[PDB]
Amino acid sequence: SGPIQLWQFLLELLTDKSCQSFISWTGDGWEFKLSDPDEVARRWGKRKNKPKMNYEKLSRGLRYYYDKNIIHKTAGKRYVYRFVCDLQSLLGYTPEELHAM
Amino acid sequence: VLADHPGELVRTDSPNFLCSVLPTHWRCNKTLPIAFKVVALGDVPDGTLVTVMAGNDENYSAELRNATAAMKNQVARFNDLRFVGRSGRGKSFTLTITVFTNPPQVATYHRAIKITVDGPREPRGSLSFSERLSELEQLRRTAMRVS
DNA sequence: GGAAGCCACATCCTCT
DNA sequence: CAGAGGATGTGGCTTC
Repeated sequence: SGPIQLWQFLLELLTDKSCQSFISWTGDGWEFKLSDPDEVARRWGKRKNKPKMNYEKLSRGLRYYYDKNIIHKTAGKRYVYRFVCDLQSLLGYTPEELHAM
Repeated sequence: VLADHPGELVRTDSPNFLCSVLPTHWRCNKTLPIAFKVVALGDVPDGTLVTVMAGNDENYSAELRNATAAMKNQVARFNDLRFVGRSGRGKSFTLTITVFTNPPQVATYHRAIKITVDGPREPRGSLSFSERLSELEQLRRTAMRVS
């Protein structure tokens, strides 16, 4: 469906009230949790036409963002990460405004 | 010494120095297939610093890793030297070895190695999020095209 | 037409 | 497993 980057895909699922089951914001800034890893893993592999895709590999990709300062992990909270880039300047919605919608 | 390692040393544009043969093409930041060594034919006291620099038309001075080594027994053994910077499509880097004696000495190894991101490889008004994420997910596309 | 480059991962793996 | 990172393959895609 065109070029797509993991952090963007996730951003989709987080803007799709339908997915809240397996992945959702946590209310704190841009922090979020993958309530159901294997699922997200499943969709991502699909969006990339990567059957074998799973969370062990998907979490690797997330790690590559640590350096690049796009996403950081939250210490102690399994499956919990956080967008660290300036999503507000990129999209225009403060955490609450977006959280609302 | 050339007998212990046949075809593993090569001559520099300097008659007093030899350096290991490098791969024609190699991946950026990948470890080399052969520890890189600089051999001094004349007498170079053990402990003299030896530095290598890579460069060419595109990159005056490419970024390297571990480009400094200590000379010991006429031989400076580099510990995992790596080329981070790229040489440019269909281009190579010219190494500039430099033994810091007194005075310092310079030896060159022209058109030595080509460094690329893959290296030698096997032949192959107000819009919504959806709209904003889309523009965002393309940026590189249109940004490059239109510019 | 296609080889040569670039890019973001996709795989895989060792510990803790 | 979960989680940090390194080493290196893979497929998309632009450039010559």
